[PDB]
Amino acid sequence: AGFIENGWEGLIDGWYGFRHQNAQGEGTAADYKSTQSAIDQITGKLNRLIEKTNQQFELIDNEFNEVEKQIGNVINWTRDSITEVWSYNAELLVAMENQHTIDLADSEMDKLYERVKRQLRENAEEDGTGCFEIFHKCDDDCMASIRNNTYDHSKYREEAMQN
Amino acid sequence: AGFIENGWEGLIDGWYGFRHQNAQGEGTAADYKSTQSAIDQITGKLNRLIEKTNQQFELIDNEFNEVEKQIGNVINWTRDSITEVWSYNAELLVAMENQHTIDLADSEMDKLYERVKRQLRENAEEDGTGCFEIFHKCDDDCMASIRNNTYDHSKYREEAMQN
Amino acid sequence: AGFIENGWEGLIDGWYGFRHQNAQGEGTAADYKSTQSAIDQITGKLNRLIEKTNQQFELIDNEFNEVEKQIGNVINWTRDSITEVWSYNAELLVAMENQHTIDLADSEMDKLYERVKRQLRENAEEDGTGCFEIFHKCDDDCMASIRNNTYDHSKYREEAMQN
Amino acid sequence: ICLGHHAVSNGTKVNTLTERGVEVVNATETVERTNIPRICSKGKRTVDLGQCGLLGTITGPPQCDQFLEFSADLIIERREGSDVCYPGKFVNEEALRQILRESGGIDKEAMGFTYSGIRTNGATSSCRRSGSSFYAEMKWLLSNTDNAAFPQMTKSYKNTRKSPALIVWGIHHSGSTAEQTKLYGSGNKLVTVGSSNYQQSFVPSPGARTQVNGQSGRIDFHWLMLNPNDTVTFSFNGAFIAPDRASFLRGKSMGIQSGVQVDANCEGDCYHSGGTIISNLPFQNIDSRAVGKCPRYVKQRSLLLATGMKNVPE
Amino acid sequence: ICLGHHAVSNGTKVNTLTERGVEVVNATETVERTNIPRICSKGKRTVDLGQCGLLGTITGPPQCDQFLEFSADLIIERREGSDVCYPGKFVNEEALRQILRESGGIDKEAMGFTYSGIRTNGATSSCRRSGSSFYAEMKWLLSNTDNAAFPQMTKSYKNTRKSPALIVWGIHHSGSTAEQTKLYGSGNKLVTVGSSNYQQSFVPSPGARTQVNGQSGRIDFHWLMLNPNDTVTFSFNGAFIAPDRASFLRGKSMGIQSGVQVDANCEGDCYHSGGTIISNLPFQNIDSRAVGKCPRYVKQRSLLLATGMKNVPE
Amino acid sequence: ICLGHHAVSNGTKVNTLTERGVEVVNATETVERTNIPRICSKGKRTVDLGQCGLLGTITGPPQCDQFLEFSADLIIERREGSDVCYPGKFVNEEALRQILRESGGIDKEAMGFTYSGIRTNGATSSCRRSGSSFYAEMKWLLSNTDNAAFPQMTKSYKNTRKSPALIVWGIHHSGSTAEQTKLYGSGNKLVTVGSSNYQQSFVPSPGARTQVNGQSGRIDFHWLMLNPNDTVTFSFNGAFIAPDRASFLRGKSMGIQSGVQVDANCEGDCYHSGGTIISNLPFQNIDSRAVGKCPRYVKQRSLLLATGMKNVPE
Ligand SMILES: *[C@@H]1O[C@H](CO)[C@@H](O)[C@H](O)[C@H]1NC(C)=O
Ligand SMILES: *[C@@H]1O[C@H](CO)[C@@H](O)[C@H](O)[C@H]1NC(C)=O
Ligand SMILES: *[C@@H]1O[C@H](CO)[C@@H](O)[C@H](O)[C@H]1NC(C)=O
Ligand SMILES: *[C@@H]1O[C@H](CO)[C@@H](O)[C@H](O)[C@H]1NC(C)=O
Ligand SMILES: *[C@@H]1O[C@H](CO)[C@@H](O)[C@H](O)[C@H]1NC(C)=O
Ligand SMILES: *[C@@H]1O[C@H](CO)[C@@H](O)[C@H](O)[C@H]1NC(C)=O
Ligand SMILES: *[C@@H]1O[C@H](CO)[C@@H](O)[C@H](O)[C@H]1NC(C)=O
Ligand SMILES: *[C@@H]1O[C@H](CO)[C@@H](O)[C@H](O)[C@H]1NC(C)=O
Ligand SMILES: *[C@@H]1O[C@H](CO)[C@@H](O)[C@H](O)[C@H]1NC(C)=O
Repeated sequence: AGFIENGWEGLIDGWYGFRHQNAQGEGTAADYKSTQSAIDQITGKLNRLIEKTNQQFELIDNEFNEVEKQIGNVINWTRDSITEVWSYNAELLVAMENQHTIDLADSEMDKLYERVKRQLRENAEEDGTGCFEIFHKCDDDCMASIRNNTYDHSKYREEAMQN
Repeated sequence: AGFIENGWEGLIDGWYGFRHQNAQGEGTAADYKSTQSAIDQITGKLNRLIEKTNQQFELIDNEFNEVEKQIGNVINWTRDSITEVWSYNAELLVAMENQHTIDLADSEMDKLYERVKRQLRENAEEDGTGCFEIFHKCDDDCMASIRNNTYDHSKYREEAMQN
Repeated sequence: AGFIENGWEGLIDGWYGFRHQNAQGEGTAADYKSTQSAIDQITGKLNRLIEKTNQQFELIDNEFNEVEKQIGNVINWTRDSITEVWSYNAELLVAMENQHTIDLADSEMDKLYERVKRQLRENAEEDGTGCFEIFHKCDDDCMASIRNNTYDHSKYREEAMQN
Repeated sequence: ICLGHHAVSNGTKVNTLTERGVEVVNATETVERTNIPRICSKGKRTVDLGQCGLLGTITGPPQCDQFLEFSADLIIERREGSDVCYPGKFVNEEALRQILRESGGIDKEAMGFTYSGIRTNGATSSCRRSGSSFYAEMKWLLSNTDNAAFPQMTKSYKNTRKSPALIVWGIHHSGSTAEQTKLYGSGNKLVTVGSSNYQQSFVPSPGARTQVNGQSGRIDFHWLMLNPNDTVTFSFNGAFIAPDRASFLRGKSMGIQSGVQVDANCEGDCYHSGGTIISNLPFQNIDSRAVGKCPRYVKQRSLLLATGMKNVPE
Repeated sequence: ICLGHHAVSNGTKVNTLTERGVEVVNATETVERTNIPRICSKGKRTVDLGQCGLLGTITGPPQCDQFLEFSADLIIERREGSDVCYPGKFVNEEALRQILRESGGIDKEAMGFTYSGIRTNGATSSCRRSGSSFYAEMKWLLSNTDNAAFPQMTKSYKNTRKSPALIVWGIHHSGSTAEQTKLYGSGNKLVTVGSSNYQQSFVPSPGARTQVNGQSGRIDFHWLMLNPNDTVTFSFNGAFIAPDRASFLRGKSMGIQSGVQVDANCEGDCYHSGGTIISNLPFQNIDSRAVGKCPRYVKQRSLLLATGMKNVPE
Repeated sequence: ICLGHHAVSNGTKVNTLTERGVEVVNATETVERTNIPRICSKGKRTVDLGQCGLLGTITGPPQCDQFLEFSADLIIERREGSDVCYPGKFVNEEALRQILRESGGIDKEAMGFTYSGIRTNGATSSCRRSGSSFYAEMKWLLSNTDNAAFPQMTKSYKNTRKSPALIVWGIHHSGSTAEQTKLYGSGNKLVTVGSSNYQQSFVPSPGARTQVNGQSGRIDFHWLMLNPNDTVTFSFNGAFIAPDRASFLRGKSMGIQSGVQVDANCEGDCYHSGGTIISNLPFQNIDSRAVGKCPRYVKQRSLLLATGMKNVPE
């Protein structure tokens, strides 16, 4: 979400996808692998955080008949301290988890971009805004091979080289 | 701060900058965008950490007339436990925040380098130490267009291609 | 550990290494710099975590002659709360440290790959699976210069260019 | 061929380490705020004490007649409950309450105390049953016919079980010294209770108290835990509320204080005065004094956890 | 055209998760160590008790004459303060102290106790005012002329307000049994204090104590909180320090113990014995027993937070 | 030329923030579970109390005769230890125990109490030495020949040191009122103990207790800390166990309760009932009540920290 200016509101099929523009027509699709990886890591994070303890805490005060004022002030003091500790831990926990989540999704997008650049070796160029200036006429079946990770880099090499 | 051997002590205008060397002369400048992003993220981190609670804690001991020894030992025990907890939380907090800060600045530098490589597509080379072996004579106005992100990659293409 | 399909079980000399295949024969070696950096960061992490406090806690209960039931329930309540706090802190600590460790090793591998690509500028190609399609016949001494970071990119340029 | 990511029109703002208000695609809540205004006790043996006080189940006022040998996994205290019929007060109230909350119920056992030369059926108007009665588990020890010398007696009870016993006696403080002489006789009275872990320490204190339940006298209840094979002893010479039966703990239970209804349709392990906290979230913002297996209480009302990528609209 | 980052000659070493001593460009402090050796009370109603003890404000020794109905948001205790003029001691000292620290002041109210056949102006040399006086809020109850029978009296007071009242009475233990008979008469004395939540329990104990303030006798002060519309009662027959006026809490306040001066030029919400901690940092290393709205105390003297990039000099 | 990383056949599964069970190359343990079933006291002055109780070292029963002036850095309590020879009980037991555990030993000092007209060598059968003896640090105060009036005496002791003193006296409760008159005489007895911080409050309570050690009587021990230059005083008229010598704290020490042997070959700063926790790990799962310089107790049995790269086999 850096050099890509903005997201695609029309991409309702997945988190990441391909939007091509060739001589045949327009088309958008979703990359199942990267999206499933991201939602698997975030899902596992949720399953790691949606935890309630099995430790039982008994009633130490008394709402109907107040305990002695000294031990009551000690109990209130300790409970307030623990409350501060868990408030801090919850705040820092949520903040850190959100940071690692956003940076994780950015890392997945950048890795998808890197592997798509790995498929097209010298048969296409990079524009700088997340697109691949493809140097030869790539049919819809050719771009379908790019999405399926089956693009032969050598069978279209010289045609895309002299341009 | 990896393949770049060292920083520039003369760069007093910003955190990141450009140091060019062409046929006209020498020159250094600062990139306002990346620096402002880094200091905005670190500044927001400070504003998130420079927090003092609104929870009030009352006096539970007595410095002039010591309380009973048993409840006093319980109070000292609890206070020492909470002190250990906050010491650990402060240590780990500062360590993690420093780690994410350093890696954040490194990420900003690497992103600036990546986008500068995105501007110069085949009109320049990479040396490996954070410089761009530019393949054509780039005037001071041309490098000023590189810093302003207005370099036309195609109007200098063939001249920098056959070299 | 991304686009590299799997690790090398035969690499017992280090964490990262080179496996070449030229006209002379086969060979594997270890990169001392990246491995030593990774084990230095992880080692420092261990030395930062293998810490036992110097704070002494006295006996507050009594196993042979049980204290009064009220103050005993307060002590058990506080001790259970602190136990919950340290269990949470230990869990989250180990999880975060493992995450940063794995991502750290991945970052070291990717940085080694990036610098090896920085040595070979246009004298070799990238296949996409962590190898360098080298465009000229690179002798075992030439690959030894690649591992030693002494490969002259220009003395083999035109030979590897026209291929 | 271009690459990109998805986005939405209206995202969810979350907080990170660097910025506060980063808009992402999806986010879930981590702090629980929804409360069920009932006591979810599905699958738990529940005893609603109601008008009966928790301590009364050991002494047995009329309102506790149906709680003398209760058994439960969850004990609910009500604010309209009372421990006493005759105006009195327990010593170490909250200690005995905390003991009884996690007891799993109580099992009474006849202690076997016989008396000679002393009438043993002392009643009062505030302990109403068929007429004027007293605590179902206690014996108000008085004198033979009226003003007379109280024979200095001593009675012992050996705990013949494997679990500790709950011994509760009473010290009567009448409305005046002349009424103390009317019920027990003139002279300084004393009540001695002895064992291996106990050493006390009782003598009445007659005087005028404020009329509670229409009575000026008071009764001070006391208790101890008698270890197995250990014997408790009482050397008294007047003003004694003797124990008829001793209590034995059944097992384990949970004690809560609430004012909401009981509901066996929902299940929950986190209780407070306002109801039950049924949630999987690790944090809650309902009640800091919640008991049981609860989410850890935090002061924040909401803490949105990002479950999706950052939202960058066009 | 080359790319690079800035650097400095002398950086600041910080600690990270992987290494300890990483030199960066800029770094700020997170652990507070600077302390203001004064009590910053700018904009707060402050009462410096000085030589007056906190509990004395309820009984009223001479040094507390100007603190009988104080009102403050911040209460400061001094080590030279004393709760008593006649040598005595409070029961549940720290409980009543903690109650009075967050009371926002006290409001006295005449309880309306009249006596018949008993002289009520008992004084002592240690409670000096114009001559020999006593506690301004108490009445040393004695006998008519000298050795005589103390009429067993009972006096009640109904809390006719909406907030709980503070009831404080006294039990006098004279220097000898013969002095107890000289002040109240022979025979066993007793003091009964009753309400709905109270049930006690008083009889003197004459004897020789060490001469404190030149006196061998002692006075044991006791207190209770009388709920609204509830009545307190006293059935006594000698050795009684009766309460003249009851106390009512005004609101909320903060109680601290310090030995430094008061300063209305600075403002702070974190106090300790050595002064005020005015800081925005989340942690402090001054005093672990600091009270108020304080940074959380940590054992580390300093924890440098990196505010800049790693410093890589040439 | 290809690039890659190392791998192993069988890795170690660890837990991360995103997934649970990620197999890596190497991993170390952070939660300690190995326990040494001994008390590692290498280089520490250690006193094994054994059959002597910690409090007995102040009163001096026979089993504590060799612990009257002990000195140690580590104090070990045993479950077979007893504080008393004559059946008795301390008031504020655990407070005095916690005081003595960190005292570094005790130093006795003759208080200098002389008596006139009262015999002072009261013994019992349960305190066996050469014949019938008593507490080595106490004096059972009785009457001259037999039934007689106990002269109401008062004795004072000024703390002539720079550290607070430990004053321990006793109140005897005989097996009957007639035995109390046999040992001290008829009439109401009283024991007054006074200082600057103390104000109490003692009178016996005769009665029949359960035969412990073959005895029906009890002895209630009491204590206070006498500040430097401050005087303690006792005004008693019978039933008094007077202190012969006072105690002074030596310095600092550690008090533990254990049932395992002492071992001077190993060294450790973390102790529990089952032995010593010698570990560098930050966490442990042996005992939550471990004392000393211990790893912080956690509920998890194991928490594997990844020390290597993720293992991706072929
Ligand atoms: C503790 O806090 C509660 C409010 O949650 C309050 O009702 C109670 O009075 C406090 N305890 C004391 C001893 O004041
Ligand atoms: C608690 O620690 C303080 C020192 O901060 C000390 O003065 C006090 O005596 C300790 N409490 C007890 C009961 O010893
Ligand atoms: C506290 O827990 C221990 C078990 O670790 C138990 O033996 C003890 O009885 C508990 N305290 C009370 C007051 O029940
Ligand atoms: C968004 O998060 C909520 C949280 O419970 C979840 O129920 C929902 O399915 C999520 N939706 C998407 C599209 O991820
Ligand atoms: C209790 O006493 C009985 C008979 O005196 C004996 O058989 C039994 O073993 C004793 N149990 C214990 C635990 O002491
Ligand atoms: C360095 O950090 C301190 C911390 O308060 C700040 O005051 C100062 O302005 C910072 N300087 C720079 C150049 O960032
Ligand atoms: C207190 O008593 C008065 C008169 O007896 C009555 O009017 C008032 O409602 C009572 N208030 C409460 C809270 O009971
Ligand atoms: C693996 O970790 C353990 C942990 O103590 C260490 O002893 C061992 O040397 C490590 N081995 C390697 C190959 O890193
Ligand atoms: C204690 O008293 C002695 C003599 O009365 C005196 O010399 C000494 O200074 C006093 N010490 C203290 C601390 O009061």
